[PDB]
Amino acid sequence: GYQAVEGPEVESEFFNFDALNIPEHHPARDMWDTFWLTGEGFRLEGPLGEEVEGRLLLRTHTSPMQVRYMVAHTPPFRIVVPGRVFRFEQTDATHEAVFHQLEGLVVGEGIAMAHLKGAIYELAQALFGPDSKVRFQPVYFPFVEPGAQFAVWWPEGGKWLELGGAGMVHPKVFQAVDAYRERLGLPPAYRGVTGFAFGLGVERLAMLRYGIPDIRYFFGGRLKFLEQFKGVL
Amino acid sequence: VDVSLPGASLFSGGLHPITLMERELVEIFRALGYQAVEGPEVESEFFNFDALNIPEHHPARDMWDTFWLTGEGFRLEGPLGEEVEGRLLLRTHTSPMQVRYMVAHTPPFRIVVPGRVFRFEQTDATHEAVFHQLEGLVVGEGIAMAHLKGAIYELAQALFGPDSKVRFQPVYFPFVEPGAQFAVWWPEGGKWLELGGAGMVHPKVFQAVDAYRERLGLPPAYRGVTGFAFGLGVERLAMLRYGIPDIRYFFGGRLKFLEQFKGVL
Amino acid sequence: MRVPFSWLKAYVPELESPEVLEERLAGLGFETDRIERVFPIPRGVVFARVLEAHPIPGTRLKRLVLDAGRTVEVVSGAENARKGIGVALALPGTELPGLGQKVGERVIQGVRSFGMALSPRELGVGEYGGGLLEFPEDALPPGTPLSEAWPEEVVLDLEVTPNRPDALGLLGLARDLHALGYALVEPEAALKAEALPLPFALKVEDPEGAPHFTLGYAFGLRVAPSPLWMQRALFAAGMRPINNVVDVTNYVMLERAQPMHAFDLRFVGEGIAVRRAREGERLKTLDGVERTLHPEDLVIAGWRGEESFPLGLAGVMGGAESEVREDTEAIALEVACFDPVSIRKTARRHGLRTEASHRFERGVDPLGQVPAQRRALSLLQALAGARVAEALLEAGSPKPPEAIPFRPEYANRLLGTSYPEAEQIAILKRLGCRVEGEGPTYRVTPPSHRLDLRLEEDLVEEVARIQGYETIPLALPAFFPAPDNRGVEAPYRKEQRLREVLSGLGFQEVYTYSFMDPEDARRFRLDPPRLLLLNPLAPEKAALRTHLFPGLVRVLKENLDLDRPERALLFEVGRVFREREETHLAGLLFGEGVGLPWAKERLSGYFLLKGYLEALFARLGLAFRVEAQAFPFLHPGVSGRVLVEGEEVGFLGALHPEIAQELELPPVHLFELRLPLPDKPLAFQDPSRHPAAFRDLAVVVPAPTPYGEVEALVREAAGPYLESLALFDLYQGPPLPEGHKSLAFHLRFRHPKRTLRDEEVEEAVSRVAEALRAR
Ligand SMILES: Nc1ncnc2c1ncn2[C@@H]1O[C@H](COP(=O)(O)OC[C@@H](N)Cc2ccccc2)[C@@H](O)[C@H]1O
Ligand SMILES: Nc1ncnc2c1ncn2[C@@H]1O[C@H](COP(=O)(O)OC[C@@H](N)Cc2ccccc2)[C@@H](O)[C@H]1O
Ligand SMILES: [Mg+2]
Repeated sequence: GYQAVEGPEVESEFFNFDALNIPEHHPARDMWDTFWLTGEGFRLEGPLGEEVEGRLLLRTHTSPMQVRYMVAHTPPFRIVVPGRVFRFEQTDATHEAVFHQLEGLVVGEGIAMAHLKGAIYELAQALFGPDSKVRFQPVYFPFVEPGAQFAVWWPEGGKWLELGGAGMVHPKVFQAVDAYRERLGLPPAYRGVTGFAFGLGVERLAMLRYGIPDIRYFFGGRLKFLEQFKGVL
Repeated sequence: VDVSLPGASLFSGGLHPITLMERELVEIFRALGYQAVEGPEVESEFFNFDALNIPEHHPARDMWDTFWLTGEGFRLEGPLGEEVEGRLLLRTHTSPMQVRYMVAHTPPFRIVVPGRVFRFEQTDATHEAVFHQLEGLVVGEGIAMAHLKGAIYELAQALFGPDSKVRFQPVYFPFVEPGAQFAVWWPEGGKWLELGGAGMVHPKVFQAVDAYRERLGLPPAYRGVTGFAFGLGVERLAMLRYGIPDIRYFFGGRLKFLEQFKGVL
Repeated sequence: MRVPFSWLKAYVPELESPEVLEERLAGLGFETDRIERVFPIPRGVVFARVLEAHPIPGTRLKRLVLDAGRTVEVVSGAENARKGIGVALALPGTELPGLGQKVGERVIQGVRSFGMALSPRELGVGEYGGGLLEFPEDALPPGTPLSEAWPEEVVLDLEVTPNRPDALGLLGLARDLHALGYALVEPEAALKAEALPLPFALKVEDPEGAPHFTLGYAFGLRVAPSPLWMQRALFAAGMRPINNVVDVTNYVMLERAQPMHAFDLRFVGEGIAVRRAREGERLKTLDGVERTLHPEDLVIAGWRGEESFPLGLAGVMGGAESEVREDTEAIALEVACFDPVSIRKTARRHGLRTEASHRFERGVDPLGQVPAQRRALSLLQALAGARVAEALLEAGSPKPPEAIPFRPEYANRLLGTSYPEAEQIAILKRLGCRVEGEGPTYRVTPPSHRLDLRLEEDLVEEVARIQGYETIPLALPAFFPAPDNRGVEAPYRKEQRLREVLSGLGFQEVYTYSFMDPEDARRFRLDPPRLLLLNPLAPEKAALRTHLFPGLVRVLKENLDLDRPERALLFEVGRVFREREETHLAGLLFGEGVGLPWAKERLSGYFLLKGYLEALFARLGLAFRVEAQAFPFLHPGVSGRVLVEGEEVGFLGALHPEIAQELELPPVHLFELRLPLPDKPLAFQDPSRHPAAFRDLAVVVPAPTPYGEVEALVREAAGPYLESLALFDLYQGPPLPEGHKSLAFHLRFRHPKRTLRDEEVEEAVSRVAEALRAR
């Protein structure tokens, strides 16, 4: 019951960092090596088609969409967000600068972690299994407390795969949402509701699934490679 | 060069409206966690009537005008790839699949079953002899009618609405008690549309299932679980949706008609 | 962060093994990146003490007379080598990690060296190698194999998240293992202090930079090598032993996440002043580097009379001059809490990242200072036999944490678990929280070393990890989504059906970087990119693509160079950046075309690309057409704008040859549109059964006239019963005006309710021919 929606690749420092409990001068802002932009006359649109301000950049993860969506809608809901993201690291065979992620967000009254756990489990089963299972370890993210990193059981290859991160949406994020909503004249909608979100690396997974070895292969427009997936379905 | 000229005549394909409507109905239920599976068009009197609480010589067997078959060397396969016996016929509705599935699987589950069915009535503009239906079945412990009601409601919303709503009236079917016929609120055209039937799976059907399962050596799986099923007319709906007037139009292989749905998606 | 098993085991005695440990930590929120065995010491290496050190005349070497059990001589070049220390003696025959050549008895320079004493690098316990290991002369009975006192150790490479700065101290982690139920052993800081007054003063001129600051006083110091277990522990943690005193500041910095520095009083003068640096102040830092300060840099200085001089860089590193050495007998102990941002700024401002800087940037316990002092001091009294004053110089009183409201029921509700209240509190209390109140909502005040604990949720994440994330059940939610979420998926789906149709029509999909080489704005005749990077990955990816096709074409080339495809048809959907972010779709065709492989003919080129295009819309149910338009990047004549149903979006045409050639490339055909495509909601329409009216017709119009207006007119005048209109032929034509052309037009007509009376046919036909060239 999740619905797929997309966000913009060029974001505002506000939606990418500020909205999510991410600080300017503290260690958090320092986990994502960002690509800053410049140029004038470029119009950035807000959740409601309004112009927003902030230093421009290339969305560092898909999370910002968590906010644009929550500002524009009313819970309860389930969404999933595919998207090309950008990071400044050096390109090796398991890491790139231009990759895609898939974000997931479920908000509603009564939402609990067991639901996030269930969600992820259904994902593993659906991908490998039912002889496959899920691994949740605590980890830290500014936008979710409890935070967690999760791995999936690949019965075939016989190893654990670290897939992404997730957690229970942070109070400060809900706060930010309503605050911006009222700024726009809308009534608060996220007081007293709960929610979980997660996000995972798509290339990291496509590679394991379709048996690709070099992550760099994706953006290398070589036909001999591309055609290899002609009949994938 | 003259660029406004026509390019190389390349064939542009299309899809049949029924396939289109099927696909839409399916995508819808898929979102509620239902899975699509198919059955055979040629069935055994056992799965079409007997399995479902339908009697031989009573008024029930008399609601469906059947097409009986003959011929030898034809092999009919059972839920488990076994040969089954019974007078052959053309499935009168998709319901039989309710049984083939339950025999072959373990609850809890959600399935939806599209399928071409056959009936002996005279073909008018709202009725045919060869049409399709979509069956739905959800079995599990705790299942109640409110779930069947919810299910159907989500369907209306998904089709028209959210300014649309659902109508459930009691009706009779041998395989479900409580039985019900249901209509949907079409805010646009402003009228109620009788879509299909549904109800809570009948005890005798669960019984039949386990009984046949043990006959095949499998343990009983439907003791103490509950469930609801429903089934609806696809043409009746495709017509209302894609704005078609004559149900006979579907099986009339006219291109001028078929192509009209080229870009439906 | 290195974690020496045995060291941590000192605070958590009942530890099962490095493996169970990696386990326990992973569950607490700490991932082990690596595990290692470390101090392999052959029976060959033994403890020895230097009795005499005689230099060899005419050389830069010394002959060392060692007590190894039996006396013996070795020859060393190492500078720290001298009478009065214990050393690591690798006897002849010993096999060392480094040298594949076995240690032997070599005659060095008139003296036969019985083996060799070792540097840390040589023994394998550390990276150093610029001098011998130095041990308390009396560490062990001369001769005893070193392994006896230096067992191998296991070191976990851990990952401490920014939210757990208290975790940079082994004792910090030990407090967690304790939460899991393990017994916790806090070092007892035994101290015999004296009443005397402190021989210096403290002035904190920039309290914003140094919120909490303390000074300790230790005198009567006997500085010497650190005892073995400490050298072992420090080496294990990746740090290098210097002397008992310095080693203690490092040990304690690693134990609690509290860096601290010992300053030799000889250089303090009247006292310590914590202040910003004066413009162009100089400081020769500990690393031997001479540096120039910036006025934002907080520094630890001293002053004599009216002299204020810098002693060290606040929170980051100490000065070379004031640093403790053998001849030191009294010092002042810096134990403070600096302002993270200043340290961060200052730290990255010069080329530095130190154990201390790191911890101060991440956060220090705002109240750990005084207990930290008692620890270090007690240690000092013990290893350096220091006399310690009972008083401290303190500056800035920081406020304690406040109570956090906590509802056990909420915790369960949020996780979807059912832990009994008691279990929960028990946990928080084990973590060092104070829990007041009777229920159901409690007053919970966290320990100060916990900076990550502020909200009730932070408190919940806790019960979770301690109870174990695996103990949270599995569930699935069910609810009717709020109404405004209803249609949401439409756009996304729309794009996908499209993406899908293309691959089915015959286009290979491609993914291109969103970057752009500003230079191509030239190479390809197009305006410049409105967005540029402030940190481009490369000057060739410094702009943001404004168009998609340049990239496709560019892909074309490199493919040709790698594998030589005869033909190629492909597409790509991506986000281009102009005034606003836009979703574009472009496709490129090249090659011989389609037709019989063996058989000669091909059918390709522009009209082939158009062919497909037309089919695609045919499939999408959209009425498309092209009209010649001038495009800077498109060869003219073969240039054209595209008109999806009733609209202008994108273009289509042949790649301008000038560019064709500026690139080692032959001819290419393109098109690039903007999505989403508009859509025409189908209006179904009954076709009539009455046979159509057929016609043969041709039009002669100037050679320049575009097919467009032609079809257009004929069409607009045909009348309301024109079922079909096609073009079966045309040619310039000898039999007609040098400047005109011919047009084969097949025509069809139909009337729904009845058949078309010829009266209306040859009649309407004229309706057309009339205004046809009447125009
Ligand atoms: N350089 C890179 N190249 C390719 N894949 C990368 C990558 N850096 C990270 N990834 C993948 O992308 C995923 C997300 O990046 P990461 O920075 O770990 O998480 C970032 C959040 N967007 C995930 C999250 C959402 C909601 C709640 C909690 C967490 C990772 O799990 C990883 O598999
Ligand atoms: N001759 C015909 N032509 C076209 N559509 C027809 C038709 N006869 C019936 N239908 C459509 O097909 C649907 C199913 O046929 P009907 O005989 O009414 O129900 C029969 C069951 N298969 C439905 C059901 C399933 C599970 C539980 C309860 C009821 C009807 O709702 C109707 O809309
Ligand atoms: Mg926490």
